[PDB]
Amino acid sequence: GTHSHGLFKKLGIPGPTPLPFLGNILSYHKGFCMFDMECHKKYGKVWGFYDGQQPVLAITDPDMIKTVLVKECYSVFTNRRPFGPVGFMKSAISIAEDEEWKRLRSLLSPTFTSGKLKEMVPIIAQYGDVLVRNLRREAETGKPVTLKDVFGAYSMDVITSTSFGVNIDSLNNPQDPFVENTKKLLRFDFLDPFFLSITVFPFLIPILEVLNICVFPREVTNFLRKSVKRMKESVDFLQLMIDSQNSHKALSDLELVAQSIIFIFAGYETTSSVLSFIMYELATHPDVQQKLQEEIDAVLPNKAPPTYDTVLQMEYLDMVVNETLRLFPIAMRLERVCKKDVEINGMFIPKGVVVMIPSYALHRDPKYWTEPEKFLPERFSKKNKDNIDPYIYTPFGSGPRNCIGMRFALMNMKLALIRVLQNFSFKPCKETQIPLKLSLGGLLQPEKPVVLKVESR
Amino acid sequence: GTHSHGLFKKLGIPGPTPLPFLGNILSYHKGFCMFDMECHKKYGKVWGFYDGQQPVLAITDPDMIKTVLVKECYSVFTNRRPFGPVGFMKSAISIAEDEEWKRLRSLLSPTFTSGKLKEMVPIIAQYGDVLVRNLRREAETGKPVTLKDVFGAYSMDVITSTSFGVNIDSLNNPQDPFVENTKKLLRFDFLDPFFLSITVFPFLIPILEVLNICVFPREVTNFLRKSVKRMKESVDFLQLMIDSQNSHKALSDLELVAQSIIFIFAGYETTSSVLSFIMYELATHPDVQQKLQEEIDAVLPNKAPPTYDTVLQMEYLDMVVNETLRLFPIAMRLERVCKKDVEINGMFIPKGVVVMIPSYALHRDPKYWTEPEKFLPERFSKKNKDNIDPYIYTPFGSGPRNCIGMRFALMNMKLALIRVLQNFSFKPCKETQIPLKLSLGGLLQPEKPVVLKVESR
Amino acid sequence: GTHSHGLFKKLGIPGPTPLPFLGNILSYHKGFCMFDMECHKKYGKVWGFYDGQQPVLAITDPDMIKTVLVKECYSVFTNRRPFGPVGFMKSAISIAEDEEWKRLRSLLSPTFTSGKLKEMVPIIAQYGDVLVRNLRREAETGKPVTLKDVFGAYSMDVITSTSFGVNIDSLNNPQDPFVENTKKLLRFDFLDPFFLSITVFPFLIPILEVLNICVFPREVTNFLRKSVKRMKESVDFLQLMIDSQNSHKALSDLELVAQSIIFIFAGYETTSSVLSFIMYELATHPDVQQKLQEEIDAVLPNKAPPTYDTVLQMEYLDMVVNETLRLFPIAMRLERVCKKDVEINGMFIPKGVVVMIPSYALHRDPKYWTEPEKFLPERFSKKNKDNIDPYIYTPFGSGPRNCIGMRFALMNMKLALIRVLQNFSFKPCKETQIPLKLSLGGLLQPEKPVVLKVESR
Amino acid sequence: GTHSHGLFKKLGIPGPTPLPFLGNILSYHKGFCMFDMECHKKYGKVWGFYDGQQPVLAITDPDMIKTVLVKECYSVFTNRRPFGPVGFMKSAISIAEDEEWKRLRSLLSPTFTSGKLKEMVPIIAQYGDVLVRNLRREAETGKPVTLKDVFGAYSMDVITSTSFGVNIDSLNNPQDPFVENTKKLLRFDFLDPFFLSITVFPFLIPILEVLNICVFPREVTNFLRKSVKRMKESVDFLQLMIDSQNSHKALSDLELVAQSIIFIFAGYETTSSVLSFIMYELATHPDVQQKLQEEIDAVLPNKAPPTYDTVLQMEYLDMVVNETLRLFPIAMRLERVCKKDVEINGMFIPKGVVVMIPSYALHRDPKYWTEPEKFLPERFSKKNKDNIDPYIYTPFGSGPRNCIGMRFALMNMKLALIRVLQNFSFKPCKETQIPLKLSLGGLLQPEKPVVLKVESR
Ligand code: HEM
Ligand code: HEM
Ligand code: HEM
Ligand code: HEM
Ligand SMILES: C/C(=C/COc1c2ccoc2cc2oc(=O)ccc12)CC[C@H](O)C(C)(C)O
Repeated sequence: GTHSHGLFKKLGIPGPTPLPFLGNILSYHKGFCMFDMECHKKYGKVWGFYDGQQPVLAITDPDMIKTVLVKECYSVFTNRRPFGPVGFMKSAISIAEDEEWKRLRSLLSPTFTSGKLKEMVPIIAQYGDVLVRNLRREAETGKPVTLKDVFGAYSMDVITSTSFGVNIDSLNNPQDPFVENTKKLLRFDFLDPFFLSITVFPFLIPILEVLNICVFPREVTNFLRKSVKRMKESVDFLQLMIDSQNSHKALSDLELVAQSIIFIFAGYETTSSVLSFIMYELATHPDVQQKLQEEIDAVLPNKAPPTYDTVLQMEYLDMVVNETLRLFPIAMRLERVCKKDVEINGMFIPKGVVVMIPSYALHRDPKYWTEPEKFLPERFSKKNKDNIDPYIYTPFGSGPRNCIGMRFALMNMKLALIRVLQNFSFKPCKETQIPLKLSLGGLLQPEKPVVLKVESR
Repeated sequence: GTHSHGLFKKLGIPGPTPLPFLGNILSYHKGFCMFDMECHKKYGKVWGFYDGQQPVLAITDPDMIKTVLVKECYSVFTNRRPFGPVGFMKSAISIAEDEEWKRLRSLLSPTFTSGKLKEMVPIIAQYGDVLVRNLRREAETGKPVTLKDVFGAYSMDVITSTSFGVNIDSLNNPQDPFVENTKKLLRFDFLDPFFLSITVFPFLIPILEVLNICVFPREVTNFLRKSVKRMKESVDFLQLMIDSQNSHKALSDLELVAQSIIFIFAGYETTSSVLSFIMYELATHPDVQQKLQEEIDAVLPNKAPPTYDTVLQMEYLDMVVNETLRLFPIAMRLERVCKKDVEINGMFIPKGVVVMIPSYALHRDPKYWTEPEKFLPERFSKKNKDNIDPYIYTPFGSGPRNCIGMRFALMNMKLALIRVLQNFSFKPCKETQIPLKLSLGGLLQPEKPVVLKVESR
Repeated sequence: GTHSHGLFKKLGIPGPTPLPFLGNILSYHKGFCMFDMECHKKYGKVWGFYDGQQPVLAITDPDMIKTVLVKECYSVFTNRRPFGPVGFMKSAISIAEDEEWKRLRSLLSPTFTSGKLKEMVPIIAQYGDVLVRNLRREAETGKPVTLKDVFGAYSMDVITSTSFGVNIDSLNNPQDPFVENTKKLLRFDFLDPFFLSITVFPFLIPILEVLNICVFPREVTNFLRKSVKRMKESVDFLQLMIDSQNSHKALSDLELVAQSIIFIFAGYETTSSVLSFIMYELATHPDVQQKLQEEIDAVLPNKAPPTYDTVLQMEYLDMVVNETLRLFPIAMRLERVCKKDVEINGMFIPKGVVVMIPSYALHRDPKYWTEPEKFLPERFSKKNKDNIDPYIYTPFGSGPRNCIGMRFALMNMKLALIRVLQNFSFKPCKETQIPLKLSLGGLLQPEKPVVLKVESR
Repeated sequence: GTHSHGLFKKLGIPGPTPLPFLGNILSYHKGFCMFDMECHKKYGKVWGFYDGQQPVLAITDPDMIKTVLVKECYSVFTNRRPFGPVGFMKSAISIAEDEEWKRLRSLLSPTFTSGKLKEMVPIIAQYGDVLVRNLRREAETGKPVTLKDVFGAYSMDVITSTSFGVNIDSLNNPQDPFVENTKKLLRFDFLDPFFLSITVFPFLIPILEVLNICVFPREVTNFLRKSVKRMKESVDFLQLMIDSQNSHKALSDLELVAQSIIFIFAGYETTSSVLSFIMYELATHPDVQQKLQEEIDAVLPNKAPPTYDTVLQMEYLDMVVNETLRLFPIAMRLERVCKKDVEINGMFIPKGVVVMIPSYALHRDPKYWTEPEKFLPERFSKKNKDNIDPYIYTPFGSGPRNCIGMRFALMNMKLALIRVLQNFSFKPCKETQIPLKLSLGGLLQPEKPVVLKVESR
């Protein structure tokens, strides 16, 4: 039961010692984030562990991180860890591999350009107003608001109308067929019962794929696949893709449905979780919240509606976002499969190892960050935005295979915050978890949901 | 690839010849019902086929059927075909085996007595009124009603309030947390992609059970399991069970949740489908519908509300129900695992064969029924209700392991029909499928749903 | 990954704490024997552990052992742990279950009677002479003999000629087709790579059975199955079985081949291993060897050939055999599946637990045996053969399902020893492992094989 | 159950229609060879079928064959069909993939050069004499010789002494530890029970690999792996490899054991089967046998021993060998996995299709061969050795990935024949199967083994 459990002692790379079959997964009982810090402390800058029989080589040196993520990306480190069972979602850009991915990353890049984004801002802006009106209704009546629902509803109101042209007040219309399905599109908990069973028996993935079982539910996907058929057959992501097949080989039909779904998956709980973390930090730091409220009113006098250009104007906002993402990189880790034998920056890495960059832990490394547990938006000021190594702070990853939706994600979250801070202020409650505790699960998210008092300005 | 594909040629039992691995499942392309008639025609009164490597021995002789279902039930033919993956639903009475089942069938029988049923009629009767008001709203406005929704909603309005004490206008409140889950509780299509893959690779069931995959969704069950915890901790099925553990070993906690779930599963789409089939036949036979409307008004003058006793009074109603069930035994087949070697009525049956009684086909046998394709409620008159062999007409099966919910099912459906016929009459539409065609799937149900015109009296 | 890992803490039974998926198997790294002593020491007289997800309840009280092995044998504890993949060897008496086993234990019992055995002694006796002549050839030339080969060859020379009528000097004819196959029939190492993988993924057994993979090699079995066809079609086990189908249902054809194979498996390495252990103890205790040589010459003056009756006459011989089996019960454990819920001697045992009696450890319990590490044949004298509890000393198990081949095994080993001690004396070598160390594997057998000097008398 | 069973109807490529799960394997009941001719007849020059869910695209045009085997070999068609479970034999040159294979094909090519072969001829020649003396012993006594044993023994006598330096008269020493193992190294019957079960459930391969089950037996490999350790640590293949790691990365240790094993596998039953087929054809064509006997005596007057150079001198010999290989290409098919999307000679081939060249059938195509059922060595005369398309006659395949052992195989077989024809003549028997019938199994080999009369000259 120990296939390749000698690999790291052989190469002389240090690490914790594995059990048979389980490898090191018993050590995930405190989450990846906590597991990654301990190993950074113990074994220094490079170590290895086993997810089952799967060797994983952690790296924390920025020259070496760059070679993985940037330089040898097309040659050696092109794909993320095999992830299954996936069905037709094998065509989604984030699961596809090698040349199929390159084709798709090309076919979809001109959809995430600044120009196309600047054209999407009016759509996104309209569900800001929906959010505020869904918030004043919460704030008028004395009652502690649970952010995850009001924000979770907002990330939906945008995902839909930006990648299908569908305009829903999902909070107020929780039953439009569309709203049920797409809310079943949550990020995957890789320490939940199933995915841990996949790591111990990845020989079961082919079995599951054959049994037509999918991690992307077999019923959600069936609804959207035809719903797009009704859309196609009659300034958003779906349209910009339909264009990119009125010309690599143009995006097929099913290939298009796959991207739209993977966009929801990659965008829904990511955005919602970060918006929450930001409001938690503004609430538990009233000075920061006021300084930002003041910067918002300056650029936008008279509760003016935010634009693409006035969003890019506001620097304290940028610093708050970026500092929140430093504390809470909701990906936790970046990973690439090493598909040859290589020697990068003087270390031999055998074929088939998963190379892993422990973001969460590097973002909270005392060796690159002073007082790294503190919400301190000033590390990202124009004065200090220079002593920050872009291969240590990677909330969206780096390289050709980084977050294709980064500018969208950051513009989306910034408009929300702008309109919400314009109108309301956020004070803690007694029930607000202080200090916040992170779920020991496989998702970077708060143990207990964030609830705060909302008052109107 | 042919383990035991010689068994039936060895014993001298005739049948169609199997492919390797698939056995005879390619022959299910016209549904079990159509497959069963052909084999009855061809090979006579006893034949054998293979579901994968699983031999199944069909029988159509009533002395022999009785031995299986009645006599040697506890000794030889106690359990239905192994059905998985099931998780904790292995404790449901209909999936449990041998002594566990006997314990449960005992612990739950005094819940389906006439006395307890007669006490449940007022509850059931109240969602009759909900049904009619949900129907007049359909009938006031000129528009063809699709029965499956108005009736499907009714079977829900009763399942809930009779096995949990929860009172929902599920049609008008399609969002009460309770209504979403319990509507995901549909009968299993055993010719759908998954269950056919189970028949070819039943060696995959243990794998699925270990991966914590369930045929009873892992999320529906999680909602109900605690929802009962809130119910327990503060004249219906749930209460009568809570009593039966204030005393075999009293029903455990989880064992109770299992029964309530299996009741929904066994009762929801069964009832809805039969109510539809009955309305289809009343609509396409206006003479029968009028004769029954007339019998209803007699017993219940002035749109009087039906009672337990006036339901049992109405004989034409009984004949319509029973004749509909003859045409549409929504189970199609009865099955028992042969758990020893035996010789019943002079035939050797080896251990491990699935013995199967082809209800649908026997109900439409020209050899026991004249003009067996015709809706003819008079075969069930007190004059002819005698020339009917109870081992040929088995819409609820026979023996210790027949439908524990039979009197409930028949009383439930009869109250619906009574109140609906009192107030409305049902005429076809142009879009009404005539003749009705049965879905070639694994469920006895109409290809196209039943839509009819509803007019008010 | 912890299905039923709470069962023993729930019932209040103590034990070591399990890892997920692995249960306690990491604790088998010192063999079952050493694992069983520690648990006897620690948790007292009853404890529980997990082979994967499989709970196993150890018991060491003789009233309770008797209920399991003797009283409730037909009712509750009929079968040994499911053992697979087995193919047609599911018909072997030792793997078959419930009524199939009862049928076979009946059909084969009159083959292991004293009368039939007494008729087999001349056959067995002839390969005594073959053994001695294969030994004098070893002893004439100065060279340390490795017992396992000379004895292993003898157990073969008897297995063949007693269950097929085939007369081979397997040592001198190591190529007769028959000799190759039947030497591939070794007892199963349940801590070897494969069987440990079965305990962690017993959901893989059905898969293996379907892939036609067998633990009883698919080629050895193919040779014997037809070799018996040539035998049948033209005073030993094969003949006595062919008779028992010239009359429960008479033994089928394949059922007969299965028993003959399972006899080889159960008899080959068992006998060889015990004969070795006995010679080791005679060699490292020269007083015992001389006292037995002297008893042999008395009963059999002049190197007389042993008979059935003079074998039963020799009591010191009996004591040496029985005391060797106390130190080395080559089964180590006895096991029965608990197939209902029960309460035996005031302990609840849930359905599906494997109940296990730790022979090796009880035989070396200081609480029933003084100086239990010492070879002391006198504990079995007619004076002390009474203070010995037959449910503590179970080298062949007890009850209806004990070793059907016991009298044969004991008569077989005794004739070997008699003829070998008549002619030779056995002195250690420098290379003789002293003290003997037991293999930490899954078989009770010496780490290093036994080599001793043989000199002629 | 029909993943990608539409691919060939979609692309417009014709073929037989598949069953679910089985694809077309029911059509293998007459062997690949017979299946391939029918499809060549029916669908013309390009067709498609399914091995399970695995699409296979047959091609029979020589420009297109060349692109697959020669041109786009490194780019598109580098590997043979995934074949498992393989364990460490994944390092054998013939199973390894992509760059690992290129490394190995380089590291091992200078071992199959003419120069190295010419140095191996004296070794090979010595077991010619062993063969003849093992043959005169057969021919002196009047008795029909079964070629497969005398020749099978010869191919062993050479495999050993050319790839390990071990000199065995395996016929006369059938027990040297070495001889038992290496005779268990037979070519794989891909229509036997197991491998057909692999084609239907290739999702079971990962399971088997994890269970440590190997198609290259787990015991044969264990013997050789250490036997080489004794060899290494103290003019043949093993030595030439030990050199090639006294310098791509030099051949590792285990990588060397793997090649030696794969050499036995690729060389043992191949050579034996072809030598038989040649003797069958010489015996059933006495004119050819005499004309070759006469050519042998010319070049080698006085039963002179054959040399490397006099072997290359004899042209009728070449024609007999080459014409036998035309009738019996013991590979039957060549295959390459299509690892991108491509268009070769104007046909689109999707990623993941197995491209297959049906050698056996092309060699017996009436469209490239007149009277293609006839043993006619003259088609290979220097006059006609030109009208023969090297992509139609491919008994060793073509391209960078053709038979690395071709010159060895052809020199080996030619020396055997030379020395055997020098001394003996071969006449049929009454028991000689005439006409020869090919086994309908998955190996190209005679149904009934070849037996002929051997007389001495
Ligand atoms: C706060 C919000 C978000 C965060 C923190 C985030 C973060 C990330 C990270 C860390 C990765 C892995 C990159 C790598 O491997 O280096 C990733 C990949 C990706 N994200 Fe985002 N993301 C967010 C929102 C979005 C949105 C709105 C989209 C909309 C299209 C999106 C689409 C994707 C895609 C398609 C990939 C995979 C791209 C590829 O594999 O080529 N994400 N994201
Ligand atoms: C028209 C409505 C229904 C029909 C036609 C129907 C029919 C059947 C049939 C044919 C069986 C198999 C019996 C056998 O194997 O002989 C069965 C079993 C069963 N039904 Fe019904 N049923 C209906 C409604 C219900 C309802 C309302 C319940 C509510 C509790 C219920 C609970 C069960 C249970 C628990 C079993 C299995 C009992 C056991 O295995 O011991 N069914 N039903
Ligand atoms: C020193 C030699 C032997 C020893 C120590 C030995 C010991 C054992 C033990 C401990 C068991 C388990 C009994 C139980 O579960 O209580 C057993 C079962 C069995 N043994 Fe022996 N045995 C020996 C030789 C033989 C021989 C020569 C045969 C020849 C037929 C044989 C045939 C069997 C069979 C068939 C069973 C299973 C019976 C059943 O399951 O009903 N054994 N043996
Ligand atoms: C009559 C005897 C033989 C015949 C007919 C034969 C035929 C073949 C064929 C058809 C192939 C597939 C080539 C392709 O895919 O194009 C092959 C591959 C191969 N053969 Fe032979 N062979 C014979 C003897 C040998 C011998 C003696 C060796 C000794 C080393 C050998 C080693 C190999 C190897 C290693 C491969 C795979 C090479 C690679 O995949 O790169 N074969 N053979
Ligand atoms: C190496 C990884 C990177 C995560 O890349 C994403 C992220 C990260 C946050 O949200 C995302 C949405 C995405 O959507 C997509 O389609 C594709 C990628 C994606 C896996 C992260 C695992 O959880 C853990 C903690 C076990 O390593």
